Amino acid sequence: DQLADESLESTRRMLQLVEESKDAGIRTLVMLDEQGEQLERIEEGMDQINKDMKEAEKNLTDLG
Amino acid sequence: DQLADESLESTRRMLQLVEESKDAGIRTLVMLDEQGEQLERIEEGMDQINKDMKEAEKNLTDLGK
Amino acid sequence: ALSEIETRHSEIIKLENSIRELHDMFMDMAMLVESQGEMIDRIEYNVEHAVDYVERAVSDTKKAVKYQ
Amino acid sequence: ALSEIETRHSEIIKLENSIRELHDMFMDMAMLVESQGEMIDRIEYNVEHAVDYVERAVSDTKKAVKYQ
Amino acid sequence: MAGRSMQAARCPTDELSLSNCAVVSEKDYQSGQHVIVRTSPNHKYIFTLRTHPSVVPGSVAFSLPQRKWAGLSIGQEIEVALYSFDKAKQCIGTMTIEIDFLQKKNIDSNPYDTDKMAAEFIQQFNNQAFSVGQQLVFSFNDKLFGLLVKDIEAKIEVGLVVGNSQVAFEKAENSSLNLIGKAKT
Amino acid sequence: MAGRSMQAARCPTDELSLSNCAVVSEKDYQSGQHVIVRTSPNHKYIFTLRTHPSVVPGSVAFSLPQRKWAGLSIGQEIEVALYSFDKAKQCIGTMTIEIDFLQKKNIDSNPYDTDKMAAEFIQQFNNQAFSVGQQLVFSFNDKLFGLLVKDIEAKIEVGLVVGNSQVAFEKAENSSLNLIGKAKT
Amino acid sequence: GMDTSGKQAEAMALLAEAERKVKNSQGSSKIEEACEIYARAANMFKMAKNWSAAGNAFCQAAQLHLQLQSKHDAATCFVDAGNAFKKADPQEAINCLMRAIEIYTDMGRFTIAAKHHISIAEIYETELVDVEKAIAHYEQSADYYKGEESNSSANKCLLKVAGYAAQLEQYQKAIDIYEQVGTSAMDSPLLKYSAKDYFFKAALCHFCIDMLNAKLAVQKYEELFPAFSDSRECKLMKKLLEAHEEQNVDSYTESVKEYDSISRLDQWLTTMLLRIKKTI
Amino acid sequence: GMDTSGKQAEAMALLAEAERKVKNSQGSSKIEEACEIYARAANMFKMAKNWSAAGNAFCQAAQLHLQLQSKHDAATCFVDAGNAFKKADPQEAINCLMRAIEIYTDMGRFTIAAKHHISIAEIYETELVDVEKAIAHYEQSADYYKGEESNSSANKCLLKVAGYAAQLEQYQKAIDIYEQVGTSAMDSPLLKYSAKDYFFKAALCHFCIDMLNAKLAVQKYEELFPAFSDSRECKLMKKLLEAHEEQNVDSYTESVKEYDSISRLDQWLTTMLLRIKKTI
Amino acid sequence: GMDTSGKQAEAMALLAEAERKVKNSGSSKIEEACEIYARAANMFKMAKNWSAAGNAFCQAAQLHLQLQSKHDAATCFVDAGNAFKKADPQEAINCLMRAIEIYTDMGRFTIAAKHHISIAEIYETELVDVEKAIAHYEQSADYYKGEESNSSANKCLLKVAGYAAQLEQYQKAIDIYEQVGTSAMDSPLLKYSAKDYFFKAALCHFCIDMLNAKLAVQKYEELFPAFSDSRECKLMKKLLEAHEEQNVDSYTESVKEYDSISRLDQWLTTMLLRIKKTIQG
Amino acid sequence: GMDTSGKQAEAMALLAEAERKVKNSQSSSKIEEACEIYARAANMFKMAKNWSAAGNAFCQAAQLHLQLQSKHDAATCFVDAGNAFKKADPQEAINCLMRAIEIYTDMGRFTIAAKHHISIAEIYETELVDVEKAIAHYEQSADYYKGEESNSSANKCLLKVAGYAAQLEQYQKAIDIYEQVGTSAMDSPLLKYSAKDYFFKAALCHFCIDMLNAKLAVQKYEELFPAFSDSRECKLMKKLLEAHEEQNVDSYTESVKEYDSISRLDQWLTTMLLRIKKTIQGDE
Repeated sequence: DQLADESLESTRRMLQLVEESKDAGIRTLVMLDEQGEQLERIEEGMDQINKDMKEAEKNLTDLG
Repeated sequence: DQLADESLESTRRMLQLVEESKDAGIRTLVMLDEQGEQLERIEEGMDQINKDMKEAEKNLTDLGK
Repeated sequence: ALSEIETRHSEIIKLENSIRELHDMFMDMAMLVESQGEMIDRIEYNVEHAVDYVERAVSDTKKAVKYQ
Repeated sequence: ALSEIETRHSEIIKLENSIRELHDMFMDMAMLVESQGEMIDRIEYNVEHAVDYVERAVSDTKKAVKYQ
Repeated sequence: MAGRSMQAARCPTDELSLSNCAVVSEKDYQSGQHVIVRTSPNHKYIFTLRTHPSVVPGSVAFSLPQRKWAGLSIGQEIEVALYSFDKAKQCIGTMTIEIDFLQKKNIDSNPYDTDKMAAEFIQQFNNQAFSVGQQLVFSFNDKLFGLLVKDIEAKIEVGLVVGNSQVAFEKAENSSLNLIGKAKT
Repeated sequence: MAGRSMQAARCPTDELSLSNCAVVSEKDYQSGQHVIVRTSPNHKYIFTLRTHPSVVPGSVAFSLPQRKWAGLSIGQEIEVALYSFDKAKQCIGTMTIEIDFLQKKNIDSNPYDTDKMAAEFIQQFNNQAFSVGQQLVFSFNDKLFGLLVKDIEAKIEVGLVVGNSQVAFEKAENSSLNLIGKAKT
Repeated sequence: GMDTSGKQAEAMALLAEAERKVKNSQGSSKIEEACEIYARAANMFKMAKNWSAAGNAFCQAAQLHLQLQSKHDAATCFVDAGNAFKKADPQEAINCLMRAIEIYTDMGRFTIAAKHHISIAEIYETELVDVEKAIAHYEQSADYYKGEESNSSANKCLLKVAGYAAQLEQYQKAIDIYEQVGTSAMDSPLLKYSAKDYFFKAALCHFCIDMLNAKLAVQKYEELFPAFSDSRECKLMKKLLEAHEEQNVDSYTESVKEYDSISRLDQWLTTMLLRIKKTI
Repeated sequence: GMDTSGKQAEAMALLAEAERKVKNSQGSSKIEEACEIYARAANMFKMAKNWSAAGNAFCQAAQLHLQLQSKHDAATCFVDAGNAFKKADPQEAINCLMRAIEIYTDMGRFTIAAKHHISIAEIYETELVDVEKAIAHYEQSADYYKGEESNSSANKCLLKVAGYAAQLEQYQKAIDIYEQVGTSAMDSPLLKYSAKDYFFKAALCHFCIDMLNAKLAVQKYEELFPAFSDSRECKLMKKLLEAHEEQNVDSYTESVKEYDSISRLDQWLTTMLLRIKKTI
Repeated sequence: GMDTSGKQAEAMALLAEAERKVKNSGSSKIEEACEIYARAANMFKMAKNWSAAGNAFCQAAQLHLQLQSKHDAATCFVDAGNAFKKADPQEAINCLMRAIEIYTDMGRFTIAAKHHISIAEIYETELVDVEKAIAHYEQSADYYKGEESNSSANKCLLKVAGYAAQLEQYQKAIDIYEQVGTSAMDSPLLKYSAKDYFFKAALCHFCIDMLNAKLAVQKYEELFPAFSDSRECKLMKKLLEAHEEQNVDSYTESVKEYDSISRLDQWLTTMLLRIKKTIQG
Repeated sequence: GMDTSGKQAEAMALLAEAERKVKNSQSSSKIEEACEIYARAANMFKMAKNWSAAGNAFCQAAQLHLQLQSKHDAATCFVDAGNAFKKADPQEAINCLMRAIEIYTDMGRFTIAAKHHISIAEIYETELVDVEKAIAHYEQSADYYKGEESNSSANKCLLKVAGYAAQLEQYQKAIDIYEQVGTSAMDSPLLKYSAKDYFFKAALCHFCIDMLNAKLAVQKYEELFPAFSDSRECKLMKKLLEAHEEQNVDSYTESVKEYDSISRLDQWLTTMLLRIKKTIQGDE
């Protein structure tokens, strides 16, 4: 009855809260994907850097 | 009357689901904290190496010329 | 009332409390993710600078020294 | 009567579906975060290796050309 | 008359708060003068000044009703300039004022002499400016009343009340006040 | 025979599956022999072999009851060793068999002559090895029933059936069997 | 004053020394030293919060590096000058960033050009209140990103382009972009839950052309994959269509208000719904 | 303005003059200058949206650079050529990427050969509609990754391999891989929650071979992992087993629909359930 | 394993060798001496002593300073500060300040910002000087804002605002809270959080006088509509109504009811008690 | 080709060539070529699936690098050799990792030593089940991390060592560790929500010693941290404490059974509750 009215209002609040949580979750997922791509690019650059540096040491040490 | 019992069952299942979600959230938070620390540790390395390379390059150049 | 009312109220309140805690958790998580995104962005540039510097330096110095 | 009755039976299934969707989202998020963690570890190792070799080589050339 | 930058403050003491006026420092003005206060291009209000021995120079103090009517915030900057009132064309002969209890604590159905109260109005509020829509507090036999200016008769927007003006009261909607006197209609 | 490794296969035909005799390849053994199939170190079950055309040598085919009793899955590794009965102590005089409906669809209240079925049992698997705890199917007139060996009287775990086995049957666990005759208790 | 006055004095001193050395040289070491002190003077300006002089010094150093046979340093100085100028006068920031973008793309690096184009577009939209050039810059950045198979960045830029274009009454382009993004994101198991949104927006645009297009497009989308038939948004779409079919605007207003109550609406959706309501 | 007329003209001019310079060489500086011009021309062509020319230029530069003792640069040019060719004709992309992989593994860098194998597998599956070579490439990449204790990526590759193998009626492989991954994930703080799903998949495969095997496998996994005894999948498996035990297709379909309502089945699950129901 | 005795003995041996090497003073001698100083400092840090490590690092930094090198001096100074972190706060403050002074000369602003935040944490966790903490946070916020790193320049501002609200400087806290709320309102991602800041602003207003709170709440509802349908605005309206008739039972009832569903941290309870005591009278 | 036989034969021939080349050299410039050929042989073996020979070749290369005046390369070769040997011979893996740790910590870098210590402890626990050495290595790693101002890693290591210490009936050691982390988690915006859990575990350890120590500890946590009062764990602890006081084993069993029914428990919680049960049953 009227207490069931309190309960209906409670269910309404629950529904609104869960919808907001869902939106937040979706946005976090998208953000993580973009960060993953950036991480991939950084890793790919690093290796090149490492090798290019070791070549220089070798050639100039052979020179000296 | 007996269809209300169903309400009870639904409520219990919902409560279990909510508990599982909360635990997952805790674990995600801790992992994010650790990753943040690692990123901080990497920035400094990058800075230092950049500086060192630049300085040495200038040194060589001037020395030669 | 009895079991009906008591379960109704208690379960509803507990559910609401748990939902609020989840809300707070996610807000803090999102802020942390943003800050980390900006740190990654700053690392990328300092990696590109170093790549160009090393490449150019090695090339030029090798040419000069071999010519000498 | 049956107005408020069918209401709960339809205010419950919506919550069930939403909760299950949240569950799936979080599982995928956790997997992704773990993979990124391992990638970051590899990047850190490579960075430290490169910086230490750079320091060794720079000091070596410096002393070698100081003694000439 | 030229205007200066003044700051809103809190009215000192209760008695000056029940004595409707803007409170100013004794170094600048006296009592009975008229000024216009501008807080923005589109809303400006006319008040009469009174000096007090506690007002800090560079500020003007207002009571709760004046702040609630003019929409003023403590510490906000406003401009005040002296204003000169005509007496031949804006003199108020009679006005309509809606009255009600100010304090909900003790509503009563006893009869109230609307005539005697009106006379006391002249005793306390003579030589003060009133505008339509202005709200105020009235002390009558230790009782607080809220008044709202409904109409003014010489129609004028602002005028100076003279000693022989007559005031008429009319109970506000949804009130149990039983008014009985000449000040009715 | 010696315990070599075999693999469980599917029964080739329904008739041989209902025969209650493990189908084997004609190249490996001869009908009538017994083998105490060894699965786990603490799991060995006695089965009687019968040959049938087809089937690849090196595997043994079992019906659903056998697989559900010994817990075997198609493709699993099993050990096959031959067994010799001790006619002085293993010979089965009587056996106790629990009987119940196999298919809930065919439940009926018609009377069941407990004696008339018993002889058919002898007619079917006379001289065939039976072990305590074995589950099987029973083909009464247009009736598929589930049977479970509970007890054996000459007590032994395994024995060789003969033609003097007066198996008294008794329904159990909410069974709706309408049992008549003297072959009960 | 304190730091401000002394920093200004040292900046002016360094500028005077730079002018002296350049007029003295009019060798190579002289130009290098002049550029170095120019950079130091700019950095010292930035301490006292005087951005105009910082930008001027940075651009002067960029020109000095340009006349000498070096490029990457010129690009770095130009981009820093633009960033400094991002405070006072956006036009000079745009010019400097354009020069930097040209230099970067010459060498074959296409990742950084996207970042600089995005920054230019943000300036254009936020300060000069002009949207055509924002559209052009965003499209260029999206093309560059998609060139290297970085799909997510391309999707973000294209979504922004589509939103702005739809606001400006050019619908067909927005419909195409929304279709592409929605269909592409559907397959991936991660982004599967957001696709239902994009299709919805596409439908709205169709409904701005004519009802029949909206009905056919809704049918086609529901066929393309069935999850979109969830009551949530398809119910709203069907109710709106039916209300518009029988010339009943009160039902339309009631339905929109009911949907609004449970979840607040964004400016974009409110504008589109108002246009649809009016035409009725 | 970015018209391709002048871009193409410049690219062709650079290519022609590079061919001239290399041709005159019947000491090695000619090769270096020619290779640099080729790279610039390739970048120019890539700006011009003509990808085939970019691939040809990159591959020629790769060959000329490999002619010298330097090899670390041939790898890079080849991978770039593959990226370029990934648009028009995938077949050449496979050849170039494989020629790259070969060099990298020869050098001792294994982590950066698995990535290229994954890329080749994606090309094969998406455009050439062939799955055997996709399985082979995924298996090789998983082996390389597991060599370097990068367990997560190895698990992802093995999951894809198992999915396709089950698709091709090679059940045993799929079941072995699924049970391995499930057991491994069971002992982790984070992945624990997903660990149920894999087991469910395995059970389905056990069903295709024979029902009793599925019953015994469900019992085994329930005993090994008690939390599996309450999830929805175990209950659904119990109901389907009981329905399939008595030639009752009606209750089978009813349970399938009931489980479908709450959550939508994927293509994989629906095809497998259809096979099971076609059995009886 | 070896115990602090042997490690300290070896550190003292290295220190004596470095001292004698510098005594007979050339570039080789000084470089070798600084190398020994670094090795000795590392050994001390292995020994779990924390003061001799700081002294060694500081001496090495001074040697690198006297020689024409800077970056190395900065690195040694920051390492010495990290070492002193536990030995003696004031020496750590001095060393970090000198490191920041060296860093900011060449344009490396972000590093200076980080070191400022670290000095601030020191001043606020062990020392009781909040004013210096506010100054340091302001400097760091300015440095970050100078590089468009808005996402990392909004934490320092919030901490400054909180500490200024504790100190009773309410205008500064109100300004910062509004500004941050308005900035975060537009961004779609951070929108969900904005609701907090506005609420936290209104309370500050309410400390001065009730009417200001009424007008401010109206302004924020007009500026931003979602605020009007949260729970904080409900509580604000309820309190502003309750405290207009000197009825403290309603005040405490509303506060307790709000507290039941969600607990309140120290800052909020302190503010609510201040408001009740000051105004409800 | 994929053929393993040809790859292994080529690796063996190349390794023998390198061996004879170095033996001829022994009869500096050539030692470099010897190192490079050794590394190539090791990589070929690794791709040949013969992990043992790969580890051996890496060890030989490290030894060659040591005699020459280079260290970092020796450390890298040692760690690679350990990773290779990990699958076949754990003891040699531990030896190589220990040598690399010594070199690294001698050079000055610390965090890397912490990572290698964590790896050594992991292998100790998973293969040779020697818990005490695992505890020692975890404590050393935590010490290094805390010395380098990194808090989260130190907390993780401390939690692991505390768990094992409680497993080994050394209760006092575990309790302090938990309390420390709890206080830290109390003073954080994010971790705040998990902070109850740690406290809960600490309480159980007290209950193993005496029930009155447990009650006093519960009161201390209650007054120190009020949010702990609402949570389930506090109610469960109070009810169990009452049941233990009254000696009615049945109430204890029923309450624990209900709490388990609502949610499952890890092996740690179940074994601890069983120990407490066994203690109380003797009272009745």
